[PDB]
Amino acid sequence: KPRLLLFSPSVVHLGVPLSVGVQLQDVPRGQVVKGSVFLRNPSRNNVPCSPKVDFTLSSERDFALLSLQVPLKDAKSCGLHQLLRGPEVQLVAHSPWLKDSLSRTTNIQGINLLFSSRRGHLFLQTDQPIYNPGQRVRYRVFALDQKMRPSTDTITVMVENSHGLRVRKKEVYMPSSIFQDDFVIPDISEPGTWKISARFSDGLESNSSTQFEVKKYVLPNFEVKITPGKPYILTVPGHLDEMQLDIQARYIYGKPVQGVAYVRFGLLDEDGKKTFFRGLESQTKLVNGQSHISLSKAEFQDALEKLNMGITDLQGLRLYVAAAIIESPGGEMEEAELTSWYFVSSPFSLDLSKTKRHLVPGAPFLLQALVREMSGSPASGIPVKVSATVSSPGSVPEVQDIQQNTDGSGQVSIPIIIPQTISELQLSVSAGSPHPAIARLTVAAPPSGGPGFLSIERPDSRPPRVGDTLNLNLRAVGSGATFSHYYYMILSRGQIVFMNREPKRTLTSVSVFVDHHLAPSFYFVAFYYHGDHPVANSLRVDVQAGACEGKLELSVDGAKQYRNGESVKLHLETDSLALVALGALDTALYAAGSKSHKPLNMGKVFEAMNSYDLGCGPGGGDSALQVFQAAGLAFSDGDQWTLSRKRLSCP
Amino acid sequence: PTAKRCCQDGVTRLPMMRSCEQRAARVQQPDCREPFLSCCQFAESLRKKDEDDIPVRSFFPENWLWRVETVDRFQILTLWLPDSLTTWEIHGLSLSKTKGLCVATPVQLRVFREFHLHLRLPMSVRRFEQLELRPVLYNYLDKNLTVSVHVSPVEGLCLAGGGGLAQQVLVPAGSARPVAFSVVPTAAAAVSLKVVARGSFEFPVGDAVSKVLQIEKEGAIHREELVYELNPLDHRGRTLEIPGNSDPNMIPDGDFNSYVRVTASDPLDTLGSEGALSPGGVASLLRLPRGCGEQTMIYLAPTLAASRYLDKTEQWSTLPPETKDHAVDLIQKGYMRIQQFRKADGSYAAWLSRDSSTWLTAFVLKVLSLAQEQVGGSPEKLQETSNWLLSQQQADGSFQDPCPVLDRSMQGGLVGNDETVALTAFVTIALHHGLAVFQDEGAEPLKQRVEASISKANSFLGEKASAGLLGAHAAAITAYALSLTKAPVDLLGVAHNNLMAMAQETGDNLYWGSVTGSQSNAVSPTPAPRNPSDPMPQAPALWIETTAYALLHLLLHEGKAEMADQASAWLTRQGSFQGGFRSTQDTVIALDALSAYWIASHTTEERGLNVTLSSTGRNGFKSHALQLNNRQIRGLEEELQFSLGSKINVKVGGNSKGTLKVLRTYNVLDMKNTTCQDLQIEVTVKGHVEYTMEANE
Amino acid sequence: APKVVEEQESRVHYTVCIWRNGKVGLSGMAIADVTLLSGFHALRADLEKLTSLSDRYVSHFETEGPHVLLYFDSVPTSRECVGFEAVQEVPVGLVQPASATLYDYYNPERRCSVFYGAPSKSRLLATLCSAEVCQCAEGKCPRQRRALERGLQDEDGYRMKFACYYPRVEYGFQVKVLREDSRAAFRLFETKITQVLHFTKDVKAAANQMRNFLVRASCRLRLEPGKEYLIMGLDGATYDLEGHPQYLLDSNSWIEEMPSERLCRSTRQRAACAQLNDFLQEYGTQGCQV
Ligand SMILES: *[C@@H]1O[C@H](CO)[C@@H](O[C@@H]2O[C@H](CO)[C@@H](O[C@@H]3O[C@H](CO[C@H]4O[C@H](CO)[C@@H](O)[C@H](O)[C@@H]4O)[C@@H](O)[C@H](O[C@H]4O[C@H](CO)[C@@H](O)[C@H](O)[C@@H]4O)[C@@H]3O)[C@H](O)[C@H]2NC(C)=O)[C@H](O)[C@H]1NC(C)=O
Ligand SMILES: *[C@@H]1O[C@H](CO)[C@@H](O[C@@H]2O[C@H](CO)[C@@H](O[C@@H]3O[C@H](CO[C@H]4O[C@H](CO)[C@@H](O)[C@H](O)[C@@H]4O)[C@@H](O)[C@H](O[C@H]4O[C@H](CO)[C@@H](O)[C@H](O)[C@@H]4O)[C@@H]3O)[C@H](O)[C@H]2NC(C)=O)[C@H](O)[C@H]1NC(C)=O
Ligand SMILES: *[C@@H]1O[C@H](CO)[C@@H](O[C@@H]2O[C@H](CO)[C@@H](O[C@@H]3O[C@H](CO)[C@@H](O)[C@H](O)[C@@H]3O)[C@H](O)[C@H]2NC(C)=O)[C@H](O)[C@H]1NC(C)=O
Ligand SMILES: *[C@@H]1O[C@H](CO)[C@@H](O[C@@H]2O[C@H](CO)[C@@H](O)[C@H](O)[C@H]2NC(C)=O)[C@H](O)[C@H]1NC(C)=O
Ligand SMILES: *[C@H]1O[C@H](CO)[C@H](O)[C@H](O)[C@H]1NC(C)=O
Repeated sequence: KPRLLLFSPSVVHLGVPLSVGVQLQDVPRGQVVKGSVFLRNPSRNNVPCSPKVDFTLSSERDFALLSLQVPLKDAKSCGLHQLLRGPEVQLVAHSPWLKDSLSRTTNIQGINLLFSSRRGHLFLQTDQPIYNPGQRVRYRVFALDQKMRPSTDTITVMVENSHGLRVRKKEVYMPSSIFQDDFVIPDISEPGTWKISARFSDGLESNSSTQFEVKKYVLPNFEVKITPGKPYILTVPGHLDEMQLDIQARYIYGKPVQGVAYVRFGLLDEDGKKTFFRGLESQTKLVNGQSHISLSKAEFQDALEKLNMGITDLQGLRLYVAAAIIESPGGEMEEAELTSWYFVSSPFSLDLSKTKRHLVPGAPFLLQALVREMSGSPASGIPVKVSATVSSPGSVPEVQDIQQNTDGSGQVSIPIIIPQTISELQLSVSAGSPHPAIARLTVAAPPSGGPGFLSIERPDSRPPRVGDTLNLNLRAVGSGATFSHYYYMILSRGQIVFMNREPKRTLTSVSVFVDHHLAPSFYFVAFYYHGDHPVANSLRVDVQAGACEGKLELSVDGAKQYRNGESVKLHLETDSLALVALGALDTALYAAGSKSHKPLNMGKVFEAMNSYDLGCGPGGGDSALQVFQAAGLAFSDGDQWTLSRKRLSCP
Repeated sequence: PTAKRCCQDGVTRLPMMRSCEQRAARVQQPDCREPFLSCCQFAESLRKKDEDDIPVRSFFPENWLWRVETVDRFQILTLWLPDSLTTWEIHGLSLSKTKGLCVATPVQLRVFREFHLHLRLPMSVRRFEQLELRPVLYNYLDKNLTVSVHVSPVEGLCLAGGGGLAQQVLVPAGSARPVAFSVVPTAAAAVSLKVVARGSFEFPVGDAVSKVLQIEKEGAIHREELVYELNPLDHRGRTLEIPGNSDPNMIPDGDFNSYVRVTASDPLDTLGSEGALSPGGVASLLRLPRGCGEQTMIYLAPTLAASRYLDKTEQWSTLPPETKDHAVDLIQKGYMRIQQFRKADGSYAAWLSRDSSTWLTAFVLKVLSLAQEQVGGSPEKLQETSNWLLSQQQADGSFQDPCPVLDRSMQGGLVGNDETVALTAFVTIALHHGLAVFQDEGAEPLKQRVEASISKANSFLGEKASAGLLGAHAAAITAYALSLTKAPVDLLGVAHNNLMAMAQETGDNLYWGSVTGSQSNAVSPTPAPRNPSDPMPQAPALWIETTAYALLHLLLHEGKAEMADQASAWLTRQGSFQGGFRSTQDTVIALDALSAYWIASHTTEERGLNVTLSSTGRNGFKSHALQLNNRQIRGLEEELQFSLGSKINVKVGGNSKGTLKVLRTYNVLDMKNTTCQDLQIEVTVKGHVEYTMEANE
Repeated sequence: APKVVEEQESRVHYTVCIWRNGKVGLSGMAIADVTLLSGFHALRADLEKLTSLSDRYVSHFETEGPHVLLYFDSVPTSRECVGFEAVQEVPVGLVQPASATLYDYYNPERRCSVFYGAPSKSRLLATLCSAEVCQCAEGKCPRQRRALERGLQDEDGYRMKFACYYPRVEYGFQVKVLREDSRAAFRLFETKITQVLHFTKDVKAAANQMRNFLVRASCRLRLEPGKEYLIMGLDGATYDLEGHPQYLLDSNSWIEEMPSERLCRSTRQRAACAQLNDFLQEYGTQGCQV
């Protein structure tokens, strides 16, 4: 049956063009249809909330990807906007052809889309992350649009203090797309976390924020550092004997501290909740400003009985060391604390987030694992063994045993061959030869009915870099037969980037050039129609490359000194004219490990521009409507609908 | 609970020697005193011979090169680093119109110099005190270093051998040693001490440290300032002679300067770029510290009072364009400074986490309501503030304050009636300004309640004003409050004529203050013997506050006329030398009063003043001829200095009235006997070990 | 085994007490402005315990330069004391007194200002110097010499040479000392003029009048009470309580004890005592080369 397919992202962003896709299906060879697509309000009477763009599809020119701009004045004109958050808007495609030819109920067909006023990217940073009352705090705000280019729109910036009182408001033009300001933290201020927020003036919902902590002036005579021998303690009953630590203390000007250091041991839990041994404490005279401490198993057992073995076991806890050191000459005591000493099942840990939860009978299934060591880095080079048990009805339950070494970003992608008749896949993964980092998963089979399956085949399992070309194989699977073309489209961030049509071959291959429009991750969605039922599948491709679109490299060159100080040259190298914002920070504040207030890095901005990703899960599922809304699309053909998203966050 | 903090405070040491019984007398809270006392008693005798957060280091040097650079293909920056204590992380991010944003990977930079010199100076030294400098030599190498160290010569300091003497110091490997240089300052100035270290033959290594040492004159500083009335329309005041200083406690060594400043443009001097809208504001002009909550209003209300004058008289053009930026910068600073004091229910406390004050809550409501003129759009928080203020109104119609910020009346017996009326009239003024915050169509119950609260309070003020036992201060606020809120005319009239019946007048001046009965035995019924050749006697802060309220009341009651002219003339000649008045409260109210008068009495015509000053000082005979006018902003720019001990002779002409004031500042050897009458203070230093031995028994 | 020892960073303890002499109920906020002794700085750790503990004494404090400011909610009517600790980073010696002032904040007319100094018999009052810098610091001090004391370079007419040649003198008296009493960083002597020789600014000077002479606390000089001195120098700029000029002893001032009849009649000084009287008569009547 001839029909019109309407595609669009799940949510609408005000001030951001919505890329809507139209596709004409099953029409006679000489047929030509023209129409118009626009947004309209269902909350009031159906007034258009946007301009209307026209389209024309032939049977041999059957698809078009259209940019629908949604401005503020028309959203205000259709009575939609302001304080109330998360309304729903209709995107309708209009043509006489639905009534004139198909004899449907009305001309229009459409889908309900969630409406958000958030737009653009706003980054903001302070000249220091921690302050004392009386200090001057300088901050700057960067403004960019959806396509990650500097924006000239005006912004509204506000500061709120420890108790949430709006204390400074400033609204500025942005001719340079960067804003700089300064203020002085009052000398009588209470200690606590202040917050700076900034949003586009007409955005309302587009706010981003950074925060800093002001607290009392503390500058000690000497710094104290606690360093465990292993930053983790294995909780395996066969090996609990690691715990040992080094103590170190030295002046700001370098002189080692001679005194007596007292370390007291305990246990820490979720969200703090201190508890410690009242009968165990170890003291040592410092030598070379250092000391080396160990904890015996018998002392640990005696302390565990003193605490009556707590709740159950130590797996969820972390070893807690509080250090008090008092210098012998001065007689002044200084304090330190170590709060990162977790009891671990294994130093390595498995993550199976990128593994799809849906099988395709007769097509391979990719187990994709991430192994990260402690809390510091992804583990590169560690073997990962996979045991996959196929459950097939009334037949042999075959098992597949295969291992692979992590490389690059610490990832392993292992193909598992799925037979044409399956009930489920029982999966168990083991990482690391000496210690057992384990994970398990069970993937259920799709129903025996349905219109068929589509396999989007990934031959090169390695994560692409920006500049690589990824090859994807499309093959209809199993029951399906007698169809013409494959239809596919690319989704990156919040919009459809590209949409195309592929004629079938014995092996149908599609090549995607991974440029900077697809960073940091994109979805490949493909589908074909079996009569009046769509068959669809998808996969998410995480681009594993932190490289900039441009480039900024810092390098300190030759130096020279006449002894009032020392001079050195700093080189700023980049590609194309750019505004380079600089800043120099003392490493001492981050060396201790206090707070997660890292400065802006390339991983965070990639995470920030990926906040507009509407997809949920790593790949589509059993039904085509599930596949499309898992990818992040709204879809309607006049016969099947996709329900509007009730929350911007994933379920 | 708070009992944990009270027990922790009980075991914490105190600098003073305090046993637990007298120490627990200060807490004044029963559910805190019981754990505080028991934990103190535990620590007092039974104990012989952290719990929450940890003390992570919080002071870090400011972010140098916090800047943006326009970078093309590449750019080269030269950095200068004195010997770095810690490693720097140099960060950077790029924003380009063509290729988007890029965050650069950081580069580490440290200067770990082999030989490092560390000089430390005292904050300030008085001349002919002796000090032994101990610059510390740091050797970070794995070997010994023998360096030749010397302190550079400089005049005014007694260096050893004039500064050419050098000492050979062996600094061991990986350690530090000081080298002692004794020096005696003989002249009071800011001198630059430069310590130089150079390796003698062994290694060509060196370092140098230069720091400025402040040498001050002996004794303690003393300050006296006096105001002279310049009027050529009166032929008696066309010439006057200013006598020199002859204080018997003055320090002998060193000549001192008497500073004078003359003006014929008092409003621009007071509220212009040289005065209230200086980049430091009136806060910089006042001598007082400004830590407390009330003092923060000196950033806003004088700045607002200056803005209203310049806005409504239309002469922002006569001030530099930096002035408008100064005003909004001061208002933002003051608004941020006070909002830390706001409590959850909308009240304001004198100090952080202290009890609420009805007076301060009213004061903040009054000023921040005026602040909506150019920093508006915040009605909710001011509506909360006034709604809390309504809850402090008693059945009498008056308001109660459990912890008042400002006590001022000295009329015994009636002091409680004065303070209750003064507080009530002050809250009424604040509530009246609160009406202008919300011109909203809705939220009228608050508008109706504050209108009803003002009417009940005005009836209370009317009874006490008609009874006529009030002091001068209470009647001053009451007369303004009744005129401001447009109280019944019968109440308005009795308060006005009761206020005027307490006025004191002399020459061209009208003022209020301390008029319980007949205050002098030689005066005529209304004037007094004072002529322009005599100085204007400086009045206490109470008199300036009362006269400012009376002047504000006169502007609402009549507008211009002689009574406002004579009252404002006295106020403009009570201001301190460098701007502002006695303290914060009298300054803010007087600047509001003078601003309202200056807007009403402004004229576009130009009147001038010619002043010729002359004196014979240490620099000989000097004379200055200045012609001034009403349109000429002036101030600190043209201070004129003469020798303190020599008299100044001035002659004045023109067609306008002006003001001359003189500043005498000098150090003293004794504190005379005109102080330590009402209040007392004694300060002693006992030595650390001697006090430790007295405490440890 | 025994050691002679002097420590770096000497430390002292402060005690500040305030009270209201009046019986009136008026209190109000007041500020104690204590100017520290030279080189010292107050410990912020001890100051915070005064304000931030449950047994609060001081309401708030500010350390600004050598000043320690203490905010008080009210001034008690009974003597109430607050103390803290202060240390000296860079050793300053010969420390001279400093001042402190307690004043009503909103009525600064009400105030009490006092001088306070280092504790006697402590290293703060003592010197610390090499011989050269202490000799350099004494160069400005007055010319203290004994009765009829003559130096190597005195040229047998030295008193007349001092008065009329170099450095030339502007006043000249012969006085008897009554007492000395201390001032802040100074010492002043109450003297009675036995005989007037020459004057310039002090026009109404005459014999048997009182007059005050001041010398710095650092200097060697002190005029002993109950003795007679011939002192002559340059006019100053200060006056005493009753309006008479005060005089400053520096390197341009001549200071000589007057000899007794026993010293004059002794064979050693019979000629020197005659030369002094001959100078006294010529300078007292004729003046400088008339
Ligand atoms: C870099 O700077 C450092 C610090 O100044 C120098 O360190 C010194 O090194 C010497 C050795 O080179 C040490 O010498 C030892 O001195 C002890 C104390 O002696 C004192 O009294 C004698 C006179 O009686 C003085 O000459 C001396 O300077 C001290 O003031 C002696 O007791 C030692 O002798 C004992 O041990 C030796 C071991 O070999 C035996 O043979 C002897 O018989 C005897 O039992 C010894 O002589 C000296 O102590 C170090 N100084 C300090 C403060 O500890 C480095 O020398 C210098 N680098 C260079 C290259 O010079
Ligand atoms: C507490 O502190 C106060 C202020 O510092 C001190 O007060 C001073 O006291 C002395 C001694 O009584 C005063 O000196 C006397 O002043 C009288 C008033 O003179 C006024 O008028 C003349 C011009 O005619 C001005 O120069 C002067 O400053 C005053 O304004 C004179 O009448 C006195 O003179 C008599 O004695 C002298 C003695 O030499 C005779 O020659 C005269 O002919 C006449 O008989 C005398 O000069 C001084 O004026 C007071 N200061 C002030 C500012 O007034 C207190 O002394 C002090 N308390 C204690 C206990 O010391
Ligand atoms: C952009 O601004 C909005 C608000 O304008 C932020 O949404 C707020 O997020 C917080 C945290 O999840 C929500 O929790 C509540 O916050 C309030 C303070 O706003 C606090 O008092 C509560 O205890 C609770 O923690 C808050 O409800 C929510 N605001 C609304 C209206 O729902 C948003 O987080 C900002 N964007 C970013 C990136 O931070
Ligand atoms: C004193 O100030 C007045 C202005 O207030 C000056 O007035 C001028 O005086 C001269 C004669 O000295 C006249 O020719 C001018 O016409 C006057 N100006 C005006 C505008 O009328 C006066 O010059 C000043 N005195 C001196 C000595 O300069
Ligand atoms: C003059 O002073 C007397 C003081 O009793 C009166 O207050 C009188 O009212 C004053 N004159 C004027 C016009 O107020």
